[PDB]
Amino acid sequence: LRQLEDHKRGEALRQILVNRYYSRGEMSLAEVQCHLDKEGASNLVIDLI
Amino acid sequence: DCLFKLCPMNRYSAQKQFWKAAKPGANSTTDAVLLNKLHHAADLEKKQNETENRKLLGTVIQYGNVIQLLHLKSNKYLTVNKRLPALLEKNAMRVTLD
Amino acid sequence: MHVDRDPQEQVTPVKYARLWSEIPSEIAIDDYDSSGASKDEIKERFAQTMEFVEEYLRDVVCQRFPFSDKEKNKLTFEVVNLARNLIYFGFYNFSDLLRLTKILLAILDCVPEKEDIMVMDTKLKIIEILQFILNVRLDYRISCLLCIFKREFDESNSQSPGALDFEHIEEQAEGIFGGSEHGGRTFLRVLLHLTMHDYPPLVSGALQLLFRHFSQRQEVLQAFKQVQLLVTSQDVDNYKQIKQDLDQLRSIVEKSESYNYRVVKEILIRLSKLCVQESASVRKSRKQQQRLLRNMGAHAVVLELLQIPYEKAEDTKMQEIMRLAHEFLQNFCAGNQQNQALLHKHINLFLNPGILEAVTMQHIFMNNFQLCSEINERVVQHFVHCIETHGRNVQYIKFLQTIVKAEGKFIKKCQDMVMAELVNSGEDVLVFYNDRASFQTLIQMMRSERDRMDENSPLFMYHIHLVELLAVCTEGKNVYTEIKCNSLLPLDDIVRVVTHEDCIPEVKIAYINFLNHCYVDTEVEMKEIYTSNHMWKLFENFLVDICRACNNTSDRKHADSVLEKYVTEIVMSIVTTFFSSPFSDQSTTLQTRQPVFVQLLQGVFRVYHCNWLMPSQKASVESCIRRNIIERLQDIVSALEDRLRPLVQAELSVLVDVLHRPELLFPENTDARRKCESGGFICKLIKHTKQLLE
Repeated sequence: LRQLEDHKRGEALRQILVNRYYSRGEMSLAEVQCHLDKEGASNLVIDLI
Repeated sequence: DCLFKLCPMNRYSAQKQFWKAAKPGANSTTDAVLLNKLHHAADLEKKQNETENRKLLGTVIQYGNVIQLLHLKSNKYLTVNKRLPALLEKNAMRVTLD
Repeated sequence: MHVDRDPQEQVTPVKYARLWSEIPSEIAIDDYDSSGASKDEIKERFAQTMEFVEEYLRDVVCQRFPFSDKEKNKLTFEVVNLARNLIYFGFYNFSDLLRLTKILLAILDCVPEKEDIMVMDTKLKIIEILQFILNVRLDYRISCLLCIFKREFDESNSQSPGALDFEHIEEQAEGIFGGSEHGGRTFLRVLLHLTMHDYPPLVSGALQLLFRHFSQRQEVLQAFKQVQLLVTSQDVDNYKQIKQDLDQLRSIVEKSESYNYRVVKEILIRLSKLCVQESASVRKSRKQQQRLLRNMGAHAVVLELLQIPYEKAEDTKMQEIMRLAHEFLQNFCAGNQQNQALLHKHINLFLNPGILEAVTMQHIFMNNFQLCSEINERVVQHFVHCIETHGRNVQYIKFLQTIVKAEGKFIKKCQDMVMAELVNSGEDVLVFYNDRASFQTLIQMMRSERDRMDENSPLFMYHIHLVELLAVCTEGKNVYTEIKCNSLLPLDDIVRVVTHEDCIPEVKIAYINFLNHCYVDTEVEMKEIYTSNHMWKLFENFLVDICRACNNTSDRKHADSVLEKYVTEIVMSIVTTFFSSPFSDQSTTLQTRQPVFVQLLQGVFRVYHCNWLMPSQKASVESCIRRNIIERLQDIVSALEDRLRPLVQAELSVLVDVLHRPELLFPENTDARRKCESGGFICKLIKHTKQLLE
């Protein structure tokens, strides 16, 4: 058990950090990309290339 | 002696492959199938190399392209090989005829 | 006026090259090794000043809660400039600037239009010192790490096991990094607030600080990997000149065009003098003590200089540096295989020239066995066509004498590597001689002048003097090819009579050792009898020359070497008593006994060693009647990098969560959040991202 215990302790550290640093909206790949394009993430790529 | 005939670029892709594979270095590897097909590919490459020379017959040339000089009375291109230095001036790059 | 740099200067807190003198002490942030700052002559002149800035900032956090732009900032800028300049000169303990920053962070979070430049500069200075405080807790954390490592290692020390150490690394990793209950949660809030702003260059520093707060474990692991370069507990300057010369080297590799050029030759001379490290000594207690110390990463720096960015290969300023750099690189790998195998991955740079860059391959392969036995089908076969088409190089021809040829008998599997060039070379570079080789060639070599005529460049005969390469590769014990080698060979029995026509000592030595290696090879040789009756004649007229040279009263050196070389022939396979090989008759037994005793007499009478005298007596008589912490730190950094997998989960997930967090009880008000959360935080983030390319 190598890749499972590491995942467990990583999830534990992540959860500890989340409740330390803290009506949440839904999330999906179909919405974050059009949100990033709405705020203009296309222009950053097309000017950085 | 001095006459040189101009030419276009000549692609050497399968010809160099055949010259590399036809010289037995250490293994002396020969093949009735691989070497025969390689020789056929080199011959076809030479034929399609020649068939575009007649296509590019009247065409001006600008400074910046490859020009491939050909000796007329010898039918022999003049080449510059990177490995071999000149015989007389021993810091140079020798020219030959191939 | 008070920071005029007369007694002091700015010192970075992340300094390297720790010692054994302060790490046995396990104390918290209250005390350090220096226990403060400089001596008691200057601290009292600033002690009454230090409380002033603290009282002023404690008043600022009291009654400047909304903001101030009414010339109070026209004093806070000067007081934080004074604070910043006193931080950089190291007049603080860690217990003081922590108190400064635990209240300094609270003065900003009490919440494209143009604004005031003055507060922009104030915020730039304070984020600069917030950038500094993260660079001093790194040194504390590294110090505590090797302190607890030393105390746990010496608790279970087996020297004047490691399993007890491994159960604590995860414990301290989960204790001192997380799992608490060091600004806290409000540290990131002011970072986000400063990031969401107008377009300064301040936001670049704030965002770099935000990325510096995260990704903390991998960077402390990398720093801890880099800082372990322990020395013999002095380090007064020993690493310092190497480091400042490397930094001097950093400015003379990319572009040499000319103030920078005049430094290169001097610094290469200095680096070579430091690298040779008293070669006339035992080369163990002085060379190896400092040999690992420039193996900190100073390997490819010289190679980047050697990567020839400039191509002016005429007679110019190339030769003033390249020969010296080559010599320094030869001194870099003359110690052992640790540097040799490390440089063995860069064998693609020294292929074509054969003049100056061939000395690297010439000298790097002295006596290794497990590195030069792994030669592929491309390295030694690169030089098969480089022997031709470039002349015969005397300097190069000693290289393949070392990589492949022999130490006695080297190996059998590389005989196909070294012998297949003879049939691949259609030019047949290995010729014997022409018909005029008697005096038209050999009268100029050493019959004219001695001392190798300014370092052995004749271009003609040493290419045939180095035929011991051809002689002993398969003639030791290999039964690979006997007919193939002997067919193109100079046909040994024929070439004897042109040797006796005119004798030359070096060519004679090469001929006798070639013949000795040929005869003692195998017992499956087909022809022996006419090789045995004719070697008697050369043995007789060579013992005549040995007796002639024996009259010299220790006034020669070639004869002694010749006698030693001929000693093995006497000690080689015994003679035969068949129809041929006449059994040492009157004409044969009268020269192999009486004249051999005198040969050994001169050596015994002279200062010659008895190592070769004994074989002559036995053969002549017989023939008549007939500091463990270096591995420990590597083990520790390996065990520390073993836990990198949960770090990715603990890092990337919290990053993508806090970038999905612009608004969650930030002050949870209304006026400061509808600008904050409108899909515009990432908008300003990527707007600043495209402006940082310049």
